[PDB]
Amino acid sequence: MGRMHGTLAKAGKVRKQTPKVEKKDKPRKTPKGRSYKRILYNRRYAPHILATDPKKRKSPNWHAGKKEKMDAAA
Amino acid sequence: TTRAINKKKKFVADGVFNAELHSFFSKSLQDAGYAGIEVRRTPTKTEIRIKATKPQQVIGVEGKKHKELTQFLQKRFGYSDDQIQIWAEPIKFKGLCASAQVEAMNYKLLKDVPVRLAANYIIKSVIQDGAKGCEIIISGKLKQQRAKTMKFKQGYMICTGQPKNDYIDVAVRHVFFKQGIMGVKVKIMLPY
Amino acid sequence: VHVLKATKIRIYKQLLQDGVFVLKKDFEGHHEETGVPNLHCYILVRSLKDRGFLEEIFNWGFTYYYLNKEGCEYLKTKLGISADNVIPKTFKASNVNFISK
Amino acid sequence: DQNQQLNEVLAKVIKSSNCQDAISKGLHEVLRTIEAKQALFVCVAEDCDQGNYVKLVKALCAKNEIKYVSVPKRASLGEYLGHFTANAKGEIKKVKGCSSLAIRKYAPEITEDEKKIIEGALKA
Amino acid sequence: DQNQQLNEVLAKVIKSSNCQDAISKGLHEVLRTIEAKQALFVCVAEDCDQGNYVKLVKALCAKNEIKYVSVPKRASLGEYLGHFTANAKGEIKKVKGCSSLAIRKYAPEITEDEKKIIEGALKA
Amino acid sequence: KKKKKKKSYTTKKKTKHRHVHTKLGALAFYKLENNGKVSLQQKGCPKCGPGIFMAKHYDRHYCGKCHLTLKIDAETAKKNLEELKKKQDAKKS
Amino acid sequence: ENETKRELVFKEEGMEYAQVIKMLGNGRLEVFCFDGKRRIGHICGRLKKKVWISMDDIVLVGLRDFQDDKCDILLKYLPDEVRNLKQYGEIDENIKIND
Amino acid sequence: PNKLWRTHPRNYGKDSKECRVCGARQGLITKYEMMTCRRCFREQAPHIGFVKYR
RNA sequence: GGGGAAACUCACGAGCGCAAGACAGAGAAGGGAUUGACAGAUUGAGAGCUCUUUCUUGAUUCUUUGGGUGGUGGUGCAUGGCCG
Ligand SMILES: [Mg+2]
Ligand SMILES: [Mg+2]
Ligand SMILES: [Mg+2]
Ligand SMILES: [Zn+2]
Ligand SMILES: [Zn+2]
Repeated sequence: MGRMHGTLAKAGKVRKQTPKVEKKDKPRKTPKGRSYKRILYNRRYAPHILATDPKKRKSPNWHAGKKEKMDAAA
Repeated sequence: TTRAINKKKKFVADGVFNAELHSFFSKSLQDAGYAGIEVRRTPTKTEIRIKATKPQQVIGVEGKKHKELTQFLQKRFGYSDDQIQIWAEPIKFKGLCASAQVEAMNYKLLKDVPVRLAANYIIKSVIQDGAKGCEIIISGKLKQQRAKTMKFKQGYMICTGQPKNDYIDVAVRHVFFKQGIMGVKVKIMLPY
Repeated sequence: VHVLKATKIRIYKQLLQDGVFVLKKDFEGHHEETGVPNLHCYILVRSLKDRGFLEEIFNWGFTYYYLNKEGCEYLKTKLGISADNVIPKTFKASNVNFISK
Repeated sequence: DQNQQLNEVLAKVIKSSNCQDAISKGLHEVLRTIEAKQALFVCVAEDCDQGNYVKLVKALCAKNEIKYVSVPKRASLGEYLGHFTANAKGEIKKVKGCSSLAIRKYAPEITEDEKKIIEGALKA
Repeated sequence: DQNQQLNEVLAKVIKSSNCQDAISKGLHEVLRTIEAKQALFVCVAEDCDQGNYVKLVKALCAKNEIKYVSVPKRASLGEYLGHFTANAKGEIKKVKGCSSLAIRKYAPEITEDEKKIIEGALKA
Repeated sequence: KKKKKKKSYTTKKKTKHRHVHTKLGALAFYKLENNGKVSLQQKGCPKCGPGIFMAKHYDRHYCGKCHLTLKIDAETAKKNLEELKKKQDAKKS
Repeated sequence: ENETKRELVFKEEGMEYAQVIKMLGNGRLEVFCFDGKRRIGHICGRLKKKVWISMDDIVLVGLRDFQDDKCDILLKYLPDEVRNLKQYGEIDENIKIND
Repeated sequence: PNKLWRTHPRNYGKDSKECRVCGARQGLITKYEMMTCRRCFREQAPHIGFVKYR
């Protein structure tokens, strides 16, 4: 256990260390209000989803990344 | 005659030849299920029968892998072109071949398909092909950084006795992951 | 260490003609067939796999190299005119099937 | 026109003899290659600076026995030899010019008619 | 091939119109030369950076009346104009790239067939 | 178990011979007269002779190819040694 | 006998060398600091695992800005790292290292 | 000028030989001229045709 | 630990040599990248190792910026396999 650089117990350590990563600029925007719950209904409780096997229904966040949105659309 | 060789020293040398071949073929043939090799030796020729599950990949695209292999043995030992012959022979029942099935789960585990499901798939296959019993052992890190060992049995199994060497067929593979080497044995007890 | 031009050419020649190359590990000895000092082979072939024209398999002290289609295209280049004609013994398609019942 | 047949046969010859070991390149190389009477035919770059290079070379071709050719520009020699730094677009940019080239032997893929074409430009 | 006839006639034209005063060079020059309807034909350099230059120029040719040609590289424009820094070996090294060239009038040594060759590349 | 120690320097670092090359120097071998005759003002090697020139170090003639060594009479050797010495004393200062 | 050689680490800014004085418990100790102050140190979660510390050992100590009176035990020095420290001229030559 | 490389005689003793498979010099089995270390042998043994009856 | 080690083995120690630093980008190179080596010193050593000395050699590439080979180096409490 011979790797040590910073003093133990320094206050801001982990937050200061963390690189600043910028929030991605979104093409267009996220609809506010009713329209959003429309969007949700569509991608979640809509007829086609219901028609599929309820035990095989796919969980809402399964994809973090876009490669599986490409695998989902195919 | 070529050289007078010790029947003992010759025969050991023949066995060592055979083993070098088996290591070579299991190593370079790794995609098509490779089971065995049978070597007939004629003053004229050396005939090698490669017993395999997918002969089609032994040949390749119009003898790409075949010609490659044949030439490999040629440069390696030195041989006349009439002196070497390679045949590929199909194993009619893939479910009775271990090395094959272990290659199967090698494959399935590379694609991140879960353990129990894969193990079950192959086991069900093996018994579907009429094998009385089968077992699979997967060892190494599965869950976590601490090593586990998981066994999957179904059907009939013998371990001990001379019958072991007869009815039981075994193969192992090393499987590679970002985390390290995990490893997999398949014991298929054959039918009578 | 210098790998001479004719060395280079000789091995590229044998590659393209055969389509396959084999190397025992010892950097001392010579390559049986082409009769080339092994260090030199190791070097040429090393670069060749490092650019991907060559695919490598290792068995009992012996490294086995087999040529890819990118290979034909490299050897055409360095050997020039001569290689207009040739396709390697590997690339030549076999006309008869070896699978037996 | 530089007579495109001349530059084309020159190009094919210098390439061929480079893919085979028997070309020779450089003022020290061309020197001994001329003197050993190894060089069957030799190429001189016309534009370049030291009066010596051209004088000595032409004089050495004359002073054992060698036929020579005169190329106007050096970058052309470098290009023919396949000395170029190639861009990823397939564009040849950086070219190190040569001065003298000595071809020791000819490659068998040389056409008879091409050789008969060479022989005409070989003066002195 | 860029169609060597196109680049050759382009070269001879840009040279001719430079030896005579009637060529015009530069984004301020080409501007007024286009707008005064003095420019009979205009050349645009494709690779270069400000979206404006190409957009404005092509649009200005369209917006009075002018036919234009598209050259892939700028160093070629500079070379054609005879903007080059020449080495004492007769080697052209430093070349200041151009963007837009406006030819006000044509020099009488222009061949009919060459002009008829130009007219085909003049689109938009 | 044991671990490799941090390295200890005993003796001073050594440098490797670069390759001395006089640029376009190959022209120093030949001289031309008004007739155009080619004159060889170096010495060629009896085994390698047509194109290869030997080396004149003060006391020796040395072939870069066959490593031929031809030792001079000692007087020429001492004279050339003395001269080159007296010249290097000048260039270095 | 020893654990793998790793570079002797110096006092970075915000740390001080220390020598163990007496044992407290709960993984605590009193240390004499070469700052010249006594402090009451706590032992690292790292060190609680690996290196057992005892009396009169020479230790590196990560300090605290706010409470100067407490300090964290960072790392223990092997007697060789110590004799080396004395060599380098970090800590004073008169110090008692016991085996 | 690598001339001195490997120039000490390996003629005989431990360095004259090695396992054909794993290239170990240690505990090599030379007995039928089979040149295989004990571990490697133990592995190849059924492929070489060596049974354990006993 | 096939662990009977004179070299080798061999990881240890003292002193010396090579690159087998691929592959990619930048610059350098054919008017020269680089290899080699008599001989005198030098060295334990006909190691061209170094230094003086030049002659050879002819892209086999050199300097940086990345980066791979290689490692009887660590970790069996990261692991396979094998074995107690
Ligand atoms: Mg012992
Ligand atoms: Mg590694
Ligand atoms: Mg070592
Ligand atoms: Zn000689
Ligand atoms: Zn072994």
